[PDB]
Amino acid sequence: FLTNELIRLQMEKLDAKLNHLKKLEKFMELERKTLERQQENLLIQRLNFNQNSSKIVNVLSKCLNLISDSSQIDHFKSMLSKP
Amino acid sequence: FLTNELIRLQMEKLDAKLNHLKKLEKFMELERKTLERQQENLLIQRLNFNQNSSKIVNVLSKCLNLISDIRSQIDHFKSMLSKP
Amino acid sequence: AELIPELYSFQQLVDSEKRLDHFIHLRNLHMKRMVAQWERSKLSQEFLYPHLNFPNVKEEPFMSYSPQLTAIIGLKSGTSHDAIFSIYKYIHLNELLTNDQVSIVKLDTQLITLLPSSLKESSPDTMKLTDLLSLINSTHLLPLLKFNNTQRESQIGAAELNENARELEQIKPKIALQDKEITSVLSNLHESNKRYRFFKKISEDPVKALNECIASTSNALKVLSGDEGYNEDMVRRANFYKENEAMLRENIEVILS
Amino acid sequence: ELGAINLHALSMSLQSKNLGEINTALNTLLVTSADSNLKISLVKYPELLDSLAILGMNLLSNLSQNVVPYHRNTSDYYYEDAGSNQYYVTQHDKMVDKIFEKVNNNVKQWDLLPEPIRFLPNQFPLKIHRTPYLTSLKKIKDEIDDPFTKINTRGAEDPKVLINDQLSTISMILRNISFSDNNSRIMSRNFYLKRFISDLLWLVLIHPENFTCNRKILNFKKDLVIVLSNISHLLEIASSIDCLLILILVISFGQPKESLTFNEFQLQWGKYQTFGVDILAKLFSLEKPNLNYFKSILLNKNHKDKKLLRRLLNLYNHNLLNDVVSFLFSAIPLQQVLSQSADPSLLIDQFSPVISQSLTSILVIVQLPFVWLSSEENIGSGLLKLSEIILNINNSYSKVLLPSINISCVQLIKCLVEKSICFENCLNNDPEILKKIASIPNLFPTDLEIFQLFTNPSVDIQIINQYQLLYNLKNDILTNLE
Repeated sequence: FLTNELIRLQMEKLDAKLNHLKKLEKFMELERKTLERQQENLLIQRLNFNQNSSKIVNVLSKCLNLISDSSQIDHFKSMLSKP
Repeated sequence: FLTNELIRLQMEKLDAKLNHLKKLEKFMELERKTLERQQENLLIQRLNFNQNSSKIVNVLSKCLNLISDIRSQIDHFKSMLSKP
Repeated sequence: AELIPELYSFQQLVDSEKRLDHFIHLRNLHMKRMVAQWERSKLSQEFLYPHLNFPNVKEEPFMSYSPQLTAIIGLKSGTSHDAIFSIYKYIHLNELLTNDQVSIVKLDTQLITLLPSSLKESSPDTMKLTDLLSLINSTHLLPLLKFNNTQRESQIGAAELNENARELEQIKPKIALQDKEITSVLSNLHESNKRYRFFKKISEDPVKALNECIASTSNALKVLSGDEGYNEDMVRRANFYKENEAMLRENIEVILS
Repeated sequence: ELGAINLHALSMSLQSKNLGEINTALNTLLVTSADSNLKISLVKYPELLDSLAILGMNLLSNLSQNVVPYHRNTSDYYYEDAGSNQYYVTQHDKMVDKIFEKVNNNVKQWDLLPEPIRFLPNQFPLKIHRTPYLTSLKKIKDEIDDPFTKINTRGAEDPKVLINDQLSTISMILRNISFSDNNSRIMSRNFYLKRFISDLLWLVLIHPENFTCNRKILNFKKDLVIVLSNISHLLEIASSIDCLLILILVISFGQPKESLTFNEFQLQWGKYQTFGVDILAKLFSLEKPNLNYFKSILLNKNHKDKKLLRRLLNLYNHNLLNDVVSFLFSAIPLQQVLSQSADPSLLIDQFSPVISQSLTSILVIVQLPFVWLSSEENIGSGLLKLSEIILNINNSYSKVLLPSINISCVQLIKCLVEKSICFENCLNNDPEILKKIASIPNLFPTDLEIFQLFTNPSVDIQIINQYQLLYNLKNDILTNLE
């Protein structure tokens, strides 16, 4: 009886081991590539919004001048409705 | 007693395999959760900022309408300056 | 069925390591669900990859927009797909839609100024956004090295997914062989169990065990052949003084007989 | 086979003697088996069903009482005489007899037809028999050949097996009768049949040992759940006990091993685990303020009956209906989403929707001291991928697809929000829950998918709203997280 059970254990060991190899290789690969994609997306959208905000501030300066001759989006719209 | 040696070794291997299993499991899981949270974070970030772009666009459109009495941005700005 | 993968219910659980290899099998099922959902996870992560066109930071596809467009999104170039998703969300946020088809959206100068030449001004509509998609896919998208980058995109994860599937299939048949061995050793375990049960029962008090096994063997002999209701009761006294349904059944008989 | 014409065998069956019972029962069983042209119509049938249930009740009763019928030394078991009477006596003159009696020397209650069902003194509830389909191998081990099979594969050399197989055959023929219109004849009005079902249940699960072959127990469970499948109307008279019984019956299947307690069934062996949820939907749709309400009391954690009920719940040890949830979560996934195509799905798909229906229905019944959450690295939810599958199918059986995907989405949102608000009301857990909720790969269809969806099919308006509100709650959770 106990002999046979030990054999079963050996089989389960084989199973688990092969599964472990699968796990390690596959999933480390997937997580690495996903992390890379994520960080790319992150930094690219960061700089995107940077360009945006800069443009917005420029427009702010312009419309400020124009209204005077008649975030800060708060004060912008404030002066806007004021005029 | 060689038998008992074998038995203890089987037990220990069982424990070690279980521990390795569950550790690697939770490890993958938490990595996945991290990646996810950060992914949806990036998503909503993009959403909000496109919203802001469109918002200030509508704002400057209102302003252009007020003038009654990016390329198009600076264009309308120069037009308003000329009108002034 | 359930027999095929296992039989472990109770065996007296002598040296009860059966719980432990049980747990092992359980965690195998755990890993099975794990790998399954992982394949699905990689599928899903892929899903977006063929449909994204944002990467610009590290022929050239970013086509410039129209003055109307740079008035709309404030962005100058890129792909039509990004612009159309943008205006999609624009309709969503301004909620100019209508839901009685739904693609009918209440037109606005913020939009109709995209096509003012056809005297769309004659009719600010609530019309199919699809009509606009058809309109703004070439009407305002116009113009006025890094080839290697086309490599590093969606295809990557697809290929590695294929590799993983291939190596999983590679390992599968070994697993099948191990399962065959499992079935074998299980059946052997089962027989040996039967034998042990038999033998210990003999150990108990061989008189009764012998009598019973003998009678059962005889009964098996008979049932594997023609069957007779009673081997005995030529000893009339017993089954007739100690039984009376004979009377009633008889009564039933004689009425017809 | 052949011969075997008449229906009125009921008469002989109604008779109380072993002989007639055998003669009929066996025959009529063989009859109802045959279906090539053989069916049991309904004209003045009902008497059949009555007789049947009466027989089963009495037999199972005195079995539980461990006493053989059909053979005593009493007979024609009441008065026998030809006394002083022509037609009308026992008036005033009867007292003269007393006078006569006092000088020569020089009212009742009647029981009802069947016996009581529960409260039976010997039968007192002790937890046994809450074991899964595993027992099949037990069955094997039981049916295994061995010098001590004790499977008298022959007739009744002792009456115990006789009663056993009697009840077995009765159950079988009852099953076979139950495959047509005339389900209405069986429809919850053969109060006899229902009494039979009840007490039979109360035995098979609370079974002090009188049943020989475990395989008989399997047969009973099996054809019982089948005949249940052919009911789609009221049940549960003296309900509570019966309701818990039926729940344990359906829970019989599926492999057990907090978290989900049930390994999803690898769908290539069984077909009864089907019938289980089939009934737990059909015989549970009646929102009449009884059945639903009985299970609602089963949320909790003559009059002696009530004592019984809790008596079993603590004798099933927190909560328990989570087990029902886990059970419901079987047979759907992990095989069709792991196949090579979506066409072989459609078959078991036909089967699928009633399950989700049952689930969301019971989630109307959970809106008090608990700890419940059921998305914890236990299932995830391929429901999204499944929905995508059926969607791609749509734009590439029938009549069930759209409702299935719709209710899948509704299920998702409702379970999400109910979990959240529940552990809000308790507030026994950190806001990490949100983060926890925000940490599912199987969740929240990507907004790009929403967008591209919003265009192509244009034939899924309601479904579009489903996904719409879903994404809405998603974005809400994202925002208010911070």
